[PDB]
Amino acid sequence: KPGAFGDIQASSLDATDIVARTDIRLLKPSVKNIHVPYTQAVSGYEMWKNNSGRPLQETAPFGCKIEVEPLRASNCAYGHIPISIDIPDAAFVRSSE
Amino acid sequence: KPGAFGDIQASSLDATDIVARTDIRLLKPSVKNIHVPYTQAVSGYEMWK
Amino acid sequence: KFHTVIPSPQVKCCGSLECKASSKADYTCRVFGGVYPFMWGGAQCFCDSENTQLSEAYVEFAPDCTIDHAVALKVHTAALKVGLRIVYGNTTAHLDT
Amino acid sequence: KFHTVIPSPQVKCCGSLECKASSKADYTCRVFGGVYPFMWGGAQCFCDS
Amino acid sequence: SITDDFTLTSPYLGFCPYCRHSAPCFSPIKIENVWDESDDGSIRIQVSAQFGYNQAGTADVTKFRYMSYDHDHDIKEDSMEKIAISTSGPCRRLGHKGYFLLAQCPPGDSVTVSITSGASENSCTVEKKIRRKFVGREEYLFPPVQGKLVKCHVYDRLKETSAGYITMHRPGPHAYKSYLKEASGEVYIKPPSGKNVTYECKCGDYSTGIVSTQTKMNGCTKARQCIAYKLDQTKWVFNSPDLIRHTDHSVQGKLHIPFRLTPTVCPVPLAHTPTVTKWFKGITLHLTATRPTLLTTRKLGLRADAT
Amino acid sequence: QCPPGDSVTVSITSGASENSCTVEKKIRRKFVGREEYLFPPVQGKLVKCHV
Amino acid sequence: QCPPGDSVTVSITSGASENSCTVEKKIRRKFVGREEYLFPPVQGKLVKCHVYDRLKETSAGYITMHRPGPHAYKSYLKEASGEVYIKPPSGKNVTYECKCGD
Amino acid sequence: CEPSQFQCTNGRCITLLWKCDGDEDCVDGSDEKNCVKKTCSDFVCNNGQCVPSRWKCDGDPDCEDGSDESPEQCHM
Ligand SMILES: *[C@@H]1O[C@H](CO)[C@@H](O)[C@H](O)[C@H]1NC(C)=O
Ligand SMILES: *[C@@H]1O[C@H](CO)[C@@H](O)[C@H](O)[C@H]1NC(C)=O
Ligand SMILES: *[C@@H]1O[C@H](CO)[C@@H](O)[C@H](O)[C@H]1NC(C)=O
Ligand SMILES: *[C@@H]1O[C@H](CO)[C@@H](O)[C@H](O)[C@H]1NC(C)=O
Ligand SMILES: [Ca+2]
Ligand SMILES: [Ca+2]
Repeated sequence: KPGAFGDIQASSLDATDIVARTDIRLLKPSVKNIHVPYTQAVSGYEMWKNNSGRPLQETAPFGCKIEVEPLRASNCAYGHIPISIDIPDAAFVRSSE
Repeated sequence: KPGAFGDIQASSLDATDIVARTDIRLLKPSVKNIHVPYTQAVSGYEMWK
Repeated sequence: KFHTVIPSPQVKCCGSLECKASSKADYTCRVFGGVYPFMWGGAQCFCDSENTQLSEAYVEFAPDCTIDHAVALKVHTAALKVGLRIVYGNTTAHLDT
Repeated sequence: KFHTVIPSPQVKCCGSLECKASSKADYTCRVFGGVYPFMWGGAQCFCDS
Repeated sequence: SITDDFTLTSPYLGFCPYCRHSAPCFSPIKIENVWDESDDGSIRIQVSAQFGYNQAGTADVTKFRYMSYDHDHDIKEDSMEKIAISTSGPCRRLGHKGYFLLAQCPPGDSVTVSITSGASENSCTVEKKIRRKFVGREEYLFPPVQGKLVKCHVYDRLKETSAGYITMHRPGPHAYKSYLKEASGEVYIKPPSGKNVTYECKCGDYSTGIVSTQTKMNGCTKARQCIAYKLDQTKWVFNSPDLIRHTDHSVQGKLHIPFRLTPTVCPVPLAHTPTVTKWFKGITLHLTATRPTLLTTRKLGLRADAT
Repeated sequence: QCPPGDSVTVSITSGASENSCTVEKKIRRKFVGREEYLFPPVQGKLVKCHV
Repeated sequence: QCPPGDSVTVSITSGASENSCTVEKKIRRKFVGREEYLFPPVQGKLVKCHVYDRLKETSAGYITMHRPGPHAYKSYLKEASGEVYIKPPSGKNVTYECKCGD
Repeated sequence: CEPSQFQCTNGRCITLLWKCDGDEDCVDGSDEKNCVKKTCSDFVCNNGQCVPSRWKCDGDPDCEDGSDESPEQCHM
């Protein structure tokens, strides 16, 4: 959708299969010089950057530190973990000692 | 109090008994060059003005 | 952000220059029939009135999108991993589970 | 307004440089033990850390 | 599949809307694009003139080549010190290479490149919103001596790096008017001193040819009715919208876009530590700040009231 | 032809005189028609204006 | 005498130095009285205001001047294959301090 | 340590701005190791070594090749 986030899309940055639906209109030239008069919608990436709000690094509940590239939320607590431990028998001592 | 009017006080302008509680924090120098990293509250005279 | 590159326009004077489709992102191609283009050097070719100009406009990635780019992701159910410091007796165990 | 003058820093290398109290207006003194200053001319003293 | 020989590559004349005389003209220097996505404020400007290369194409630093205004057109050669860059005040120049330059600029509303104190004396200005951008969560006019040293991306001042490529095509006809002469009721064409020209001409019928002297053509009167342009111009020219495309628009070459946006480490200010005071169910932060500084609070529970 | 500003100065650079004169005049960026522009475009509508 | 701006720069231009120094300082346009003006009028009320005296003979305080400390140039040292040497420039005397072993 | 830091052989992590900055910050000089060739206000020895300009014709051998006291460059 032109003027919104996702004007231009591709599977990767080096991909040759790139799609875009900006509102390009080619106007009729009316000057002496050779000229390509075109009008276009504003980039929706820039518009989303202007109106991004706040990231999840400042909004995520329970104090979840959001970290990026192996994307995860670190060091936050919202519940309880059942842990079953198999203590080795060498750790225990008899009641006599 | 720091930041408010009356940060620095003296009996006269030429007096040597000058008392102030401007909130100075001296940070640790973490750069190559010789430096005194300091941070401070604003002048209460300017804030009052 | 996109580059919206405008190719060098093609003129055919006393001729017709209809254009085929292309796989470029947002390929806008339009044909104009009454052009008399100029450069530094005067008129561009011979034919007075019945001319044609091929205005072309497609969209490519900006040069600085290697860094300044956004990745859109669909996430799903999220697995959780805990590092545990558990001590028992005089023995200390660090383990990621 | 206060002037908040910072004096020239004193460095002592392979030594300790604790500081005494002063009667100056809002005298803040702090000791740093891991420095290695650099003027125009390279390192300013011999002791490594 | 990218070459940087630049012998096979030439500058060109461009059309930018605001010349030195405040009207759109043709100029040897013409800004096609301005890239301003560097955290240190350095911008990259694409100009129709080539920088760092002499007339022959050999890489000669502090010397730039450009198309001339004369109708027997050639590629003239001039000093780099005459190139001035300004947004609102003068811009410090940091790098130059063919078609591209990197300069540090103050904030402003338009970017212009000029050839000052020369025989050309031309300027070209484009509308580009340059704003004083900053790194981190605290504004600063200049980076501090000591700060946090966070990651930020800046344009590399070395011209060896690349940030993509521009496609380069063979140039089309130019059709100079001075290669025509309309005397009495007949039309003549006069090529320059030695150079061959190609005419295509529709006095009554479309007839084309290659000549090197003053020749009659049919019996048509007006000089409007046909042209003459020099051939053997196999120097690759950028696909700017101010040039007529050749019959073959295959990409003849690719050339690097220099000054790659690389990640470095740059310092950002550390603000004054707020003097917090505490009551039964809350805290007041005093928050002394000179420049604007971002304060972000959130609760560590289910409902994170992020402010 | 001048950029927008809040004063107008005429000066004699160098020479024996070497004097300047500045007056207060609110010079604002004017635009013809009903859409804002810093510079006139290459191709527009070509409307009437007085210069 | 300076126009309003965000920073102050002192520079040496067109010389062997060719060096500038800029410090962030918010210079406002200061006006006296109850009207704002870019320039003082030819005629007004002629009220009292405090200006910097142009003559350098006047004084508005004092700065303290101390003896300079060591500066420790690294060009006084030469690093050989396995040892070091200390050489002064011309015939001047240099104080060296080394605590590599003692 | 961090990707924004350079680790030397002494286990001390310095900032990346201190890498190839012309001054030795690590005890083994690993921050000045490799890097690129530095243009040399300074005298250039025949093997590529750079020495201060006051070291030229000082009467003492400073280059590895001894180019500072050579009669071809230093004229009596
Ligand atoms: C950017 O966002 C602000 C809101 O803080 C808005 O006022 C402004 O118009 C936006 N700018 C653009 C260019 O959209
Ligand atoms: C742990 O050490 C303490 C003293 O070091 C000792 O008294 C105790 O018996 C030890 N416990 C075990 C389980 O070995
Ligand atoms: C082009 O000019 C050259 C001059 O070197 C001449 O020899 C040649 O015949 C010309 N070409 C044609 C097709 O006439
Ligand atoms: C200082 O230098 C002079 C001149 O080279 C020399 O005679 C003298 O011994 C040196 N030392 C002192 C302590 O003056
Ligand atoms: Ca270093
Ligand atoms: Ca020597």
